[PDB]
Amino acid sequence: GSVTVDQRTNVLIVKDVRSNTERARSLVRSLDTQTPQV
Amino acid sequence: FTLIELMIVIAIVGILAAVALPAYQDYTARAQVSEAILLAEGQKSAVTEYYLNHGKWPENNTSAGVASSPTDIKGKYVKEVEVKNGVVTATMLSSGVNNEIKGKKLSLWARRENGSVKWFCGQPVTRTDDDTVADAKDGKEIDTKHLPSTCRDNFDAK
Amino acid sequence: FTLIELMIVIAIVGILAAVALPAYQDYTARAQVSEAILLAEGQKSAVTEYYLNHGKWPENNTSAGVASSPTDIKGKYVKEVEVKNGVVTATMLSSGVNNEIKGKKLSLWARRENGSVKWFCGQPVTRTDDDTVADAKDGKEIDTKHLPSTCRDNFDAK
Amino acid sequence: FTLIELMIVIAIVGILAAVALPAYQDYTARAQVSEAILLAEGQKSAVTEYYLNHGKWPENNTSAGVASSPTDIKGKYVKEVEVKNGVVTATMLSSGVNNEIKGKKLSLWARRENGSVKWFCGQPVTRTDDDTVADAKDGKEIDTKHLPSTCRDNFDAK
Repeated sequence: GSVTVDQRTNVLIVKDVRSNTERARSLVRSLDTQTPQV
Repeated sequence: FTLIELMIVIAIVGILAAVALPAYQDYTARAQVSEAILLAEGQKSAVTEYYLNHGKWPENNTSAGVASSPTDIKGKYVKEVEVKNGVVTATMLSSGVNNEIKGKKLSLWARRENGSVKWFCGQPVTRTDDDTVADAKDGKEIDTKHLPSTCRDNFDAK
Repeated sequence: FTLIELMIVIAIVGILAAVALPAYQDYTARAQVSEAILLAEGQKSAVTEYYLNHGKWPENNTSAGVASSPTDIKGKYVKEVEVKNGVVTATMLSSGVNNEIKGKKLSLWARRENGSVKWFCGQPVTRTDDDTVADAKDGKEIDTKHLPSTCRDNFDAK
Repeated sequence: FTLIELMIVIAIVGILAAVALPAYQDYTARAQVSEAILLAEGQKSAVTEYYLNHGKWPENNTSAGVASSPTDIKGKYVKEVEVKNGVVTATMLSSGVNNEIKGKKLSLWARRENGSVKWFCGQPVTRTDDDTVADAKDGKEIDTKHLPSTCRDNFDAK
């Protein structure tokens, strides 16, 4: 528990406990970060 | 009153298949990855030569002198093989593979030995400088369990 | 008055064998075909080399540099293996096999990749030109159900 | 006056076990032999290589490069496996086996195909010359009924 919702404007949204939010953010940003090196 | 030998033996072969299911399913995946590795290799030649002859890693397939098109170096389970600055990455197709390994990939990269180079094999990596690469951390790496003992190399292996 | 446990349990093992009969009979045939495939392969080497060295597919076994006699490349379920213009066909014996697969065969053929070739495995095919084959449609072809997932290639597979 | 349903059904299960006794007893033995065969094989590799590399059959286990001690290649039903001039014989233990197959054995031997060899599996044999073996007629051979369909080879099989 926890979930992720994909909005049309390519934003992720998470509900959860802070601890599962934190994990999901760290992974989303970490994978975003190899994508910024264009 | 009687017939349980037919009922149990049809139900032991049923559960035998369920126990033989995960064994054939990783033996299977582990087999489909062993090829991504063979498709990745044999392209070491081009890359090695390019490096030793010029002292710079081949930027892409064409530079390395291989099917200018990544998709032209595909296979049954391999959707392709791209050379990116001497690093050769192999992608797993989406059809005909396990389930937790498709669209997933590995990399082969080398290091200047000075007069020659040494090759490594492991989870996807990116090249930073002519003698340094790093984890292409992104989530599409083939899981350690599916990789041979000969392809467990880390980004900083020397 | 009594004895039905012995009568039913002898008749459940009897019907258990009847249910286990078709399973062992295609597992069995599927096993005898997996070998026709192994006997067909390993002859890819000769054929590949002949093609890459000369640019023409080996006309027959002798050309490919293999047992000049098709019948000399037989097995337990394999009555032979003939190379016909680079296409290697394996015939199923008549004794020691399933029942709907004997005297039946498959083919392995390759395609110029330009600098190398790629191999296919499937139902009998004939070579038309150096880069085109067709269904050796004979009704002598081993039925799709008996062929591995790795040997479902069509005459026009690329 | 009454109770015969309990008496007959306890006596039909008793006779059912007596009918199921010989079926489980050859299925069983036939199972213990199928392993002597697996232990014998996998040692074909050593023997094949030794022959192809030198043109002479390995005289004994050590020559073939395997547990220098026959007894070191034993199993549950297998008391050992000895290589004697390329011929690999498997002996059935004395404890844990059928009754008419213990201390009994089979052999695997090969024949020069010229450039390769072909393997046979059957009742014990002795090697005469580099391309000829003969029945190790002596009375300790595993009975034909206990041997798979794939291991019915005769001393002169080609």
